[PDB]
Amino acid sequence: GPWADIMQGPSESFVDFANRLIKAVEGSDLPPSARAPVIIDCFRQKSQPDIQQLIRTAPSTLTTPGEIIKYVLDR
Amino acid sequence: GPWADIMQGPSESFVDFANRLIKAVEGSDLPPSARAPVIIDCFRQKSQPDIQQLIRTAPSTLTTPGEIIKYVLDRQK
Repeated sequence: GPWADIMQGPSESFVDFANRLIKAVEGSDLPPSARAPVIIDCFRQKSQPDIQQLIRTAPSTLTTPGEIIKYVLDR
Repeated sequence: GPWADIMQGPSESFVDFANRLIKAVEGSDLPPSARAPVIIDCFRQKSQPDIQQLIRTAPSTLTTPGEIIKYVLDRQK
């Protein structure tokens, strides 16, 4: 898919990474109901390694992208 | 998408529900890499309400449908 080579660059902020990813996911042919899960999955597997680890520790109640973004920024 | 009306019936096992969901998701035109995220999101949204609660407390390291299925079976056991 068109968001698939998107990964957080070594000097890229999590915000800027997130924006690129959300734009590419939303601009794709995915059904809308698939966007947020695809987005969160990409946060988990495509982020900088310390962010991937940060994300691993996050309550699984957090199921919107906004909440994961807020969770990462608060640390 | 074609999996969007699939919900766990009041006398349907979680395994049987999961199996219909997985089949609908696999035969769709979702990118393969979107299947696991979508299936798990459907488990969260469309399962029987006690299964949903069970899943609410599952570790977020359990990211394959298969692991969630095992976790639900292990927790009812």
